[PDB]
Amino acid sequence: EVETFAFQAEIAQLMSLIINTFYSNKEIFLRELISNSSDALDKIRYESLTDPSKLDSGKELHINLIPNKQDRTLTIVDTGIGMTKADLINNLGTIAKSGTKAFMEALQAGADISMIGQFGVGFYSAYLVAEKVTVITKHNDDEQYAWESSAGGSFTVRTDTGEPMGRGTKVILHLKEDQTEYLEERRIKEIVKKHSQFIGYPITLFVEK
Ligand SMILES: COc1nccc2cc[nH]c12
Repeated sequence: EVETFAFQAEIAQLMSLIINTFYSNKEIFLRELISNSSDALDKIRYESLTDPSKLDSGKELHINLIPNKQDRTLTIVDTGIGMTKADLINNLGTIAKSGTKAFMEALQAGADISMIGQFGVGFYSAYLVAEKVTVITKHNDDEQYAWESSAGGSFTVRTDTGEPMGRGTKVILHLKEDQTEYLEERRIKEIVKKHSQFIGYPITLFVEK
């Protein structure tokens, strides 16, 4: 049972700009997603300071990067607070309408796409490198859900019957054919070292057979 939703017009416009603007510095997508994971981990850590049972769904707070060259996917897994179904539908827990407004004014005034995270809509930089993004998420207060979009104005949400997660979010980037450098170990290592050196959670880059 799959529900299909239209993006708000402003978010569709943000996505189209990310997909269609010529902009070579695409590697910042990974910095933005790791930053989102770190923010999510901070939230469950803060809740656990007064309620340790918030971590009954998993005590480890970490970020895993999982490339898969056979599936042509890069997956960013974190064990942060996760998202409810309502959060997924409401632009993955962002204030993306007002963030898009500010971002596009900043671009017109001289900013570049790499500054997207300053406007709270860094998730959508995934579409720099991905033709399709799948987000699997589990929040303590809701069931496990899968969000998916290939842009084009719509996204789907469904209950996820697959691999249970415990708690957190998994962002699965189905990479564009010409963006497979981001499955290479040395390239991912370089980006993490350049842009994510002060992320306060272990980031484990998985290797492939
Ligand atoms: C569809 O179900 C599943 N697919 C893959 C992995 C796992 C682990 C538990 N369930 C799984």
